Amino acid sequence: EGREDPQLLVRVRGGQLRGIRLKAPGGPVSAFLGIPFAEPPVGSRRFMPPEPKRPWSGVLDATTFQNVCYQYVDTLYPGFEGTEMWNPNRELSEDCLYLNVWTPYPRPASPTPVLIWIYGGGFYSGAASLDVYDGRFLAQVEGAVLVSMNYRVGTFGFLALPGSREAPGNVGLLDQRLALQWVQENIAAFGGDPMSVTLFGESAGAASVGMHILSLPSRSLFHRAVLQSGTPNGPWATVSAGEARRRATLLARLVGCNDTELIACLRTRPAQDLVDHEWHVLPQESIFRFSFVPVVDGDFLSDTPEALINTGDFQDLQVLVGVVKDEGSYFLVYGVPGFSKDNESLISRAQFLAGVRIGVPQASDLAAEAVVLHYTDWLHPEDPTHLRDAMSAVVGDHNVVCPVAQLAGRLAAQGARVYAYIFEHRASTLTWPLWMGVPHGYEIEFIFGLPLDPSLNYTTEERIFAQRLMKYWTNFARTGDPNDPRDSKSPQWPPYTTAAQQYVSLNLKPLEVRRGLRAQTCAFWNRFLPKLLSA
Repeated sequence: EGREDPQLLVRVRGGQLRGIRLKAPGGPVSAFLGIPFAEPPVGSRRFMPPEPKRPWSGVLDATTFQNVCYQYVDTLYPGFEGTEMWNPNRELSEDCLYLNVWTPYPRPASPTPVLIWIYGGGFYSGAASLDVYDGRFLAQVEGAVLVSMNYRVGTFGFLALPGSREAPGNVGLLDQRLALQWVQENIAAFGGDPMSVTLFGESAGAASVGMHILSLPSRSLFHRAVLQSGTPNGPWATVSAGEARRRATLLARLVGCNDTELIACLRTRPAQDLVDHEWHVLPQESIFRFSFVPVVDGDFLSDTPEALINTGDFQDLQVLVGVVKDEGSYFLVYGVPGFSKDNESLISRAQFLAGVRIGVPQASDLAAEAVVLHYTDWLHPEDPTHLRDAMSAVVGDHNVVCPVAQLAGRLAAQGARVYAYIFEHRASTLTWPLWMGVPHGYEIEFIFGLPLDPSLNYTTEERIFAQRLMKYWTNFARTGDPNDPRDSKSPQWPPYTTAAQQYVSLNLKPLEVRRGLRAQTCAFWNRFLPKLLSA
């Protein structure tokens, strides 16, 4: 050193880092990008739990985002912003275990509450370097320390031969835990308070957060949690050991392959060969199902998430959970016949019946009959607009809204302080059609405060709204309470309770309190539907 910025040189347990001074709209922030937290999970290390990064010599350059974990790249709508924003924005590589830190400039003297972001992407995609996960605004406006990590997705992160030494499963979840441990040891070097760590994530990110709650060794690593449109419970976020074993063995066959000899062969295959056959191992034609997800191993997860939340002690737990207005709409264009971004997707009754089989791929004929019965409007059973919207509701309720209601109730009844929301504002900038409403993942840009960037063409009300949400989230991280103790007449956000079931709406209007999270409909999915599976 000698001639460089004093605020950009930090030491962590593994060596020295040089960061970068970035511009946020209201002033500068410090960013430390692509910090390695694990040994590169390559060669013989593929499918294995991550090993902590061995110390380095000299000053590591941390001024750019690192590799994105090897993954499927989406091709459904070539050129289209609505899909491309989720695509990898850095080189794909198995050498991808790096994390990022944003702090105020200059760094705070008094220790500051830490927010850790875990991205979604169905456990097959995602990256902490996407524009919608830009930590600069929360760092600058709210004085937060913000951390995000890459974790292995797809086969690399989740292929499992349960029981074996060489592919135990859930290793993507372990990548996340390693980063949480890295925050505990090192975040005070950046002015962060390791005793005030909040996890937040959206859709497999949310489900990820939920699994850290349910897994004891992760519980000591954080204090509060946010789950946006995602739960560890529900139909897509985990598979049984048997089901994981089956998908893993099948995928091996597809690429040319005693567990040891199997995995050893898999390790000789190029990454791209595994991505190429990833989608061919699902049991049924489906949407909102992903090939390689967390497995119930009797380790990371001691029992099913359903079981762990029924019988769990959550006395010391503060949790914020919610959903977007249209949870189901996004995935309909990925393989329900009739749906497209390019038209209004008015469908027939036949397409709806077919849609229900694809969207609830585990239903018997009788259970699918029940779904269809409940979601048909019997005044207008053949109306294309209702059928289109009902198909969206079926997917959203089954996969997100009802799992979230189930989780909120079981947490509240067992000690937890729970706050609940529904996000209802469709961004002025959205590129998806109007019929998709507010699709999942389109709250994220507001929480991270992108509208504060004048170059992005958000409206002024959207700028004020973004600030409102950043406040809710950072208040919650600080205190376990989204409300401001100061401002006391602007309507309060009540905790969600089994008794009253209150949650708030999030839009341009001030907070409105509501009761019952799709209560009638969720009784159908969460209480009745399991009984119908036992016939």
